[PDB]
Amino acid sequence: RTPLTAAATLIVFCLVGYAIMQLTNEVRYDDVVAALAATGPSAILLALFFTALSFLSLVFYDLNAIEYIGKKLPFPHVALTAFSAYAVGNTAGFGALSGGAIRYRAYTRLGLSPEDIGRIIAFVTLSFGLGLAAVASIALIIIASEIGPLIGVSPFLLRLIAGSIIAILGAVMIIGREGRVLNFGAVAIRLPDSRTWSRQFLVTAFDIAASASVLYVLLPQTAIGWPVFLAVYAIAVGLGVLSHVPAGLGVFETVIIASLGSAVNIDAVLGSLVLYRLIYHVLPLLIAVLAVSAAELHPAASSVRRIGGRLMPQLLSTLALLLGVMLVFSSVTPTPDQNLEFLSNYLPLPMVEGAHFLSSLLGLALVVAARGLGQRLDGAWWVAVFSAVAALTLSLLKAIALVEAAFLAFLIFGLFVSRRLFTRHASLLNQAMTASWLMAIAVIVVGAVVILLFVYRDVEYSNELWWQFEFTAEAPRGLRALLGITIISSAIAIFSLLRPATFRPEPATEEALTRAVEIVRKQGNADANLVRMGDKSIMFSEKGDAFIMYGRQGRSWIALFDPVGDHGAVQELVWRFVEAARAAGCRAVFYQISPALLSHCADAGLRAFKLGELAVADLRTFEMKGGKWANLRQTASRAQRDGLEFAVVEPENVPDIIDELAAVSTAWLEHHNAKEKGFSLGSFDPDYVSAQPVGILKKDGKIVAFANILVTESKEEGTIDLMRFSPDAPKGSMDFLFVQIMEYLRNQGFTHFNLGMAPLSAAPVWDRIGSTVFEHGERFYNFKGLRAFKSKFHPHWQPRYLAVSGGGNPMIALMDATFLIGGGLKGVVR
Amino acid sequence: RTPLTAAATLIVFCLVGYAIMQLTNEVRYDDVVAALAATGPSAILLALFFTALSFLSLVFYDLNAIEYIGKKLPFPHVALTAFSAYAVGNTAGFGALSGGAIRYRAYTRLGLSPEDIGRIIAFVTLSFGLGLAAVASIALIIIASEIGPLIGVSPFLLRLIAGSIIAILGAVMIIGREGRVLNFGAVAIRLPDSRTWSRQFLVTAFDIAASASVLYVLLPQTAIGWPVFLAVYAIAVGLGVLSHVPAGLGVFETVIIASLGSAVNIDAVLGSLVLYRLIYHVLPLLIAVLAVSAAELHPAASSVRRIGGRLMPQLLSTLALLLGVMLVFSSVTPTPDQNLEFLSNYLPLPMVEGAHFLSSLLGLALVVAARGLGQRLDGAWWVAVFSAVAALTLSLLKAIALVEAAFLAFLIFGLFVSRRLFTRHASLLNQAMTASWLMAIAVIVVGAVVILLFVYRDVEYSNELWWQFEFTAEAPRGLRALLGITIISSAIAIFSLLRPATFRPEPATEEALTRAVEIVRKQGNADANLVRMGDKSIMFSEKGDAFIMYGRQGRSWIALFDPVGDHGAVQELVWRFVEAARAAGCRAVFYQISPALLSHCADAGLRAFKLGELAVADLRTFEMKGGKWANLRQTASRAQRDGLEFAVVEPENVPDIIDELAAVSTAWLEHHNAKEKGFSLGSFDPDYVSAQPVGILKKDGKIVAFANILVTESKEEGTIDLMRFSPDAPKGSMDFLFVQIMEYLRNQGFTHFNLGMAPLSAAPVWDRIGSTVFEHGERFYNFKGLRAFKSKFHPHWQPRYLAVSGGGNPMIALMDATFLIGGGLKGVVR
Ligand SMILES: CCCCCCCC/C=C/CCCCCCCC(=O)O[C@H](COC(=O)CCCCCCCCCCCCCCC)COP(=O)(O)OC[C@H](O)COC(=O)[C@@H](N)CCCCN
Ligand SMILES: CCCCCCCC/C=C/CCCCCCCC(=O)O[C@H](COC(=O)CCCCCCCCCCCCCCC)COP(=O)(O)OC[C@H](O)COC(=O)[C@@H](N)CCCCN
Ligand SMILES: CCCCCCCC/C=C/CCCCCCCC(=O)O[C@H](COC(=O)CCCCCCCCCCCCCCC)COP(=O)(O)OC[C@@H](O)CO
Ligand SMILES: CCCCCCCC/C=C/CCCCCCCC(=O)O[C@H](COC(=O)CCCCCCCCCCCCCCC)COP(=O)(O)OC[C@@H](O)CO
Repeated sequence: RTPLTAAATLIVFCLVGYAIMQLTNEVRYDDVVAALAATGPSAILLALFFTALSFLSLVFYDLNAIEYIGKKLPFPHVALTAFSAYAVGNTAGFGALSGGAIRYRAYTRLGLSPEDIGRIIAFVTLSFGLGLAAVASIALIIIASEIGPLIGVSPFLLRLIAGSIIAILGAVMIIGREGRVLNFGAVAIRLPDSRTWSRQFLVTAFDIAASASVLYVLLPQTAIGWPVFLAVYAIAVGLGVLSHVPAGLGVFETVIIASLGSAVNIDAVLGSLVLYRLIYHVLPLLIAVLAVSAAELHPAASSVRRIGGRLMPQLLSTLALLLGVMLVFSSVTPTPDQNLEFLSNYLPLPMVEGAHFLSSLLGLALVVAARGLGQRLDGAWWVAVFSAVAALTLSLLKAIALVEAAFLAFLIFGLFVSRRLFTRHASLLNQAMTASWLMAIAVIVVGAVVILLFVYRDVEYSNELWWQFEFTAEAPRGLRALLGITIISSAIAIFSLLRPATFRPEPATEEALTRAVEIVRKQGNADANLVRMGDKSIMFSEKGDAFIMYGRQGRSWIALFDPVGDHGAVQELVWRFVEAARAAGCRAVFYQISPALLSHCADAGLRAFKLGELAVADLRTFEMKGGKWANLRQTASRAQRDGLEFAVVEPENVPDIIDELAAVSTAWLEHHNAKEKGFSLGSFDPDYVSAQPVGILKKDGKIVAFANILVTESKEEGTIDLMRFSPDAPKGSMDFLFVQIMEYLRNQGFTHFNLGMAPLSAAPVWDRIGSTVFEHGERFYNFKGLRAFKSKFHPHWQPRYLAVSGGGNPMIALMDATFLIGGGLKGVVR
Repeated sequence: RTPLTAAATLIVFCLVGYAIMQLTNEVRYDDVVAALAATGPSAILLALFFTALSFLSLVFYDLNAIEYIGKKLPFPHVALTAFSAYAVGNTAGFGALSGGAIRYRAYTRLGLSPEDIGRIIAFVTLSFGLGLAAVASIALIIIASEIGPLIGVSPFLLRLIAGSIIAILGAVMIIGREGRVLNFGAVAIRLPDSRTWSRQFLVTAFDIAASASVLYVLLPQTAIGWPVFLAVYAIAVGLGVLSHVPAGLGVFETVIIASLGSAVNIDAVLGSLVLYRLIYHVLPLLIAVLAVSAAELHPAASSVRRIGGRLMPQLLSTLALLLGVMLVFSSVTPTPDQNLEFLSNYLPLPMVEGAHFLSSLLGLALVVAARGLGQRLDGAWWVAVFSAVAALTLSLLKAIALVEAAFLAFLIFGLFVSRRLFTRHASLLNQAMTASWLMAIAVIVVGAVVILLFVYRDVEYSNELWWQFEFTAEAPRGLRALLGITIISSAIAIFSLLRPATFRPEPATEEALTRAVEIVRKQGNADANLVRMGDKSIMFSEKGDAFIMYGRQGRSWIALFDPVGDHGAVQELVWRFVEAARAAGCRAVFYQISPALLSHCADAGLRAFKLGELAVADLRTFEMKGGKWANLRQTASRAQRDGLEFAVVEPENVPDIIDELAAVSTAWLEHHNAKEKGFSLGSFDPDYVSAQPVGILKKDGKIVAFANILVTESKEEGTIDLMRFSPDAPKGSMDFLFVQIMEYLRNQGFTHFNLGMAPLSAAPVWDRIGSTVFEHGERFYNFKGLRAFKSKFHPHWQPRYLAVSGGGNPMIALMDATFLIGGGLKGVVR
């Protein structure tokens, strides 16, 4: 579960913290600084070059995935999207700052379908996963004789564990030949063709080589050699990824330091590690921001503008989070003694103490503003701008910190250039925090503790340090800043955990229900009539000419069947639902949304998973006397041979047949050995059945079947909700009932008839959802005819999606939806 | 040219001989023997394993090529063919012992078309070529810092030359994207898709790794390391391939010894090199032979049998050539002193001297028998069997050489098991020798000189050595054997160069011409009537009911349009032509053969290149009054509007219109500004025109066009040879002439009409032929209508091929064919 996973990552981070403090026992901060200064222009330029090559390779990851799904897209646009996904992903990788999240947001604007985008994401991660495994294992079998003495392991046992991984990968590839599906439980993996996976391997290998080469050109030494370096680099990168620490922050450095810490000077390895994290992590993100900001300030400009407007908040969230990390770490790190005596000869002592504490606290403020910046909040924007401008001013006062001032100025440039993208008036503090963002805050605080304990390893701790206030008392100043961020972070965690949610949402007021029904009547969507059940909460647009109907179940808010009413109010209502859901500490879920609402949902930060398809029949060319629908015609005659009669009972006369309808309804319930549903399906509640016309089927002067008919005043679409038959209803009864309802609808002048949802009839490279959605579709979408039955009317198949807010697991949202339908709230009952 | 290339390879071999004798200045044969004995079972077993892996990889080369051409073939059969191609190819690679030659012979039986097989061969060689380049260059850029000090070159300049090759390969790949054709003169290269070339790269890389690993596990050392070893191995393998020495015999060992000869003991490197050549070269060939022989002695047995019966002579040619090399080298190598004193205590001195000299000479006899074994000669078989049985007996007498006896026994097993495959009674000595086989003999003799000079480096040369005869005088014995093989080899070269050819072949005797024409009349092929021209030599089958007609031009014998007559005599005649062509010192060429003769031609050792297609019209459903041929019908009416008249003049009345035909013929010649042709095309010779019926076209009571009609008594097919029009012949004249000839043929009861050759309307990965054939087709196949004109009659397009014996260049055969047609012999003229 989400909290258990995060706590495991934190335990791993704290152990690798113990390790790195042990491994760097005889290294001091000044050695590391001297090492950073020793690095030549040549080494830096080569590192920039290899960073560039890595990022070109990664673009090819995404182009390959698009060729595999067979959906050509423009290179400028793919390139920008992939660059943005890997910048953000390599630096962070927790919810909404993942590569997957960047890919879903960018590619929805480029017009890939949610399953397209889901398959792309499965391709790119499995590629990286099996590729990294392969590269590592192959390298380790080749250089076991060289890496063994380095790490103090038998070159025989390495060659065994290396070779064993090679065997298992080989076995997977051979068992998964010709798209055979390998099931590791709920996970179903189908690998691609040998040719696809061969080109991808070469790109994964190029990229891993280029990145390793970045770190290699930065480390001065002649004792390891690129092949051994590549193996250790690959294993470090893989272990970091498995650890689930953001960027593999300690895991990567610990694997590199342990591995190379016999051959190489650990101060030089640490210097190289600092620059590696600057050049490979911090720089491509700065560049992405600068590019998009310059665009918004040429065909190039145009391309960058359209993708960046979409991605700029996630880039700026990641930039804010990095500059927060920077401010916190700089708080626990020593300032040059040159700068302090300059500050000694001008400013007074109390200011340079204040400026320090405050800059530490503004870093934590920037990491909170980062989560907000992701949600495009205006408050988050203001907080972030104030924080950055104050930290710019303050950092020069506390250490003449020109490079920190420069980075903060880049952030203020980007924030001012794209102010328009942050218009959402949801509260930043009220929103709460997720386990992932508490874990990132926790690694930042433990990072700071490790950094202080490394930096001031020599200083002897006294209770006097806490109240020591001198122009050159950096250890005291640092200890105090750390206390600061610790207490404020503990506060944030405590608040997120104890957050109130004002119980559950309110039910459907009598006045409220009427207002929604009137909106339903003068718009096109017939299934919107399900608000009449009164089992769903209603929240209106500000002007009152649109609404969302929704349910409450555990930690999900689940909306039903798109926003309803005036098309102009949809954008606002989608955003308002997701924010209010967030405010109550619940994930937002839209159940069975159309392709028209996918774009608006993607902005709000929701991922859409195809549930099934509606069968919609064009009534304006539904020609029964035509050869195409001859059997539909034939079975009406068969119904006439069985002496079946059809009538539409208008609402005020429904009371006269309620008793007869009630008997048929329960006869059906026990015949199918089933209970009533809710939410997406109506249940036999007299007042609900009484509110709409009923199509009834009669044999020997007795009602044998019925269906409540859902219509609007616009005549754009009709549908049915309940449709039930007595056990004795003759064969063809549905054929007869459906054919007569559609002809009645056809002649009164309705344009379309909705036969309702049918489950799925292309598979991601790796999937955990397919099985889950399939077991749900059959459970709910087969009550009023099978897919084959609906196909006989030659309908348009439009897909419908489950859009879910939290990125944890699509399945958890559908399980809350399953109870809302299966059990759920009782609601209004007569 | 063929001789210049071979002489360049020999100069390279002699220089690398100087080098290897220099590099091994302080190494003695006993050190190398001690090294071979030091090798453990573990190292040998690992080497066998890596040999197995290499050979599995190479099978995937051929499967990949078949997928690229889109022609699925059974894995057992492909696997056996690829194994056989690489065994033979790695060991030899000169004409008929190349991988290409093994592929053309095996895949023709499996039913791939000659262009299929041509594209496969282009795929596999370019794959190996660019792959080896890539592997080498990539390895060299990665380990330049490690290989530099080893070879005494700047790791900077290596990284420059390595990187420059990488750049050029990269540039080729990028310019050749999307099947763009890159022309390096006559050579047109179109690379495959990124995905194909990516999977192939991974196989080439696996194979090169596995082979390198064979040599690596055999060399005892801890000072180089597998990556540096791989780079040096790849460069050695590439240089050997470029040198064109068989197996890269000295080039590979010299590159390996120079490279590793600072770090590794050269005696141990040389021991490792000996075993490498045993395990990677000699063993897979032994195994192939054993497998096929056991097959001919189960579904496995069946598969092996069908492919081996086809390939067994080329395997056994390669085995004989290796055992010849063995006997020669063993002659110049020392025998154990243990064995000689055993021979001292029993046999007398004169026998063990004789046995030595004779075994040397029988090795050279086996290398001559190898060329014969390739041609499936019975004489070659007998010679090879006698040689092997004598050398078995003799080797035990001269050195108790049990392992040599064993290898010779494998050869005698294989020869006896497949005696049936060697039935051709062509003379082995009369056949002569090619430049390639003289070059192989020359490297074998220089190999022997280098080996003797290395083995007896210490011995001080005297004229007394020549006549020293002692049980322990091995250096004398060796010197004498070397003199032996030198004089006998010089004799063979001298004979091959001075070989007589009894001038040129005889022309068509009056009696001979009649006998052929009578054969033509009672068979189906109408174009066989071209023998009547009397410009072509005729050679009959033994029973006299079939014949081949052919021409003589420079160093080619060119047959015309398949063997003619009784189907049963074709196999014998194809073989007889190729042998007699060989006897006269000329390449055999069949010009425009049908698919039915490709199999028989493939056995004889000819490679077929598609020239073009015949347009053959089914006259039994040629319905002019049908809607499908409405315009053909319309233009006959247009001809009637132009007042055109048609008649077939029977042969005895042709003299009455000769003068009128002669005027039309020359009027046509100058109008098209052209001269008469020969060989495949008739020319206006009165006696030739008089021998067959003439279709004539008349306007205003005057002949304006004519065509001689070629028929047989069987009514299976008709065609035309000359078809000529006066400059004033009205538009549609051909349409009219062709339509009337076919209707006349249709009603008299002929089943097919041959419209004649049309040039080509899928490209090898690399080709040198395409341009050449295209310039020839347009030059000769457009005299009696364009391709588009022939398509109007809706014909069957059957391809026709140029099958050429010598593997040097297809183009050289077509140039001799071009003169035979363009100029050629005058022939019989009236
Ligand atoms: C004595 C004992 C000896 C010890 C020695 C043993 C050696 C063992 C060797 C270990 C190698 C392990 C490799 C495992 C790889 C896991 C990766 C994976 O599953 O896919 C990643 C991460 O996926 C996960 O979430 C991990 C799930 C764990 C289950 C799988 C474990 C088995 C190994 C096979 C993997 C199969 C595929 C996984 C299923 C999806 C997803 O990729 P992302 O898009 O997240 O991309 C990653 C980042 O964008 C890049 O990474 C970074 O953070 C960058 N800093 C990297 C820098 C370079 C960028 N060019
Ligand atoms: C100071 C100076 C520093 C010096 C250092 C410089 C380093 C330079 C590096 C050199 C690498 C050169 C690589 C060139 C490769 C040429 C190969 C080629 O063209 O294709 C081979 C041979 O093709 C030829 O006939 C050679 C023609 C030369 C022109 C091309 C030269 C440019 C290089 C690019 C090549 C492009 C492709 C060539 C055009 C067709 C054909 O393959 P085969 O089927 O004959 O297969 C070969 C054998 O079956 C295997 O080889 C053996 O004999 C075995 N013993 C090998 C053992 C392992 C088997 N698994
Ligand atoms: C949850 C998300 C985490 C993602 C993190 C992943 C990536 C890791 C990068 C971190 C922050 C990058 C942004 C910062 C970039 C700016 C870097 C820069 O310019 O250097 C200094 C920044 O302050 C600083 O010393 C800050 C130093 C930042 C670099 C440290 C990288 C750490 C990795 C090394 C291995 C140890 C592992 C740590 C765990 C034990 C300024 O110098 P200046 O002249 O003004 O005066 C000296 C100074 O002491 C004044 O206070
Ligand atoms: C044109 C075509 C050329 C293709 C050639 C490419 C491949 C190269 C293999 C050659 C022949 C392979 C067949 C021979 C396999 C049999 C090998 C074997 O069993 O060993 C001995 C064979 O005799 C021998 O010493 C013969 C030795 C054969 C192995 C030598 C390989 C040479 C390569 C090493 C580097 C130098 C480069 C040479 C150029 C300077 C028998 O021992 P035995 O107990 O009976 O008593 C010792 C003896 O002195 C009795 O006379």
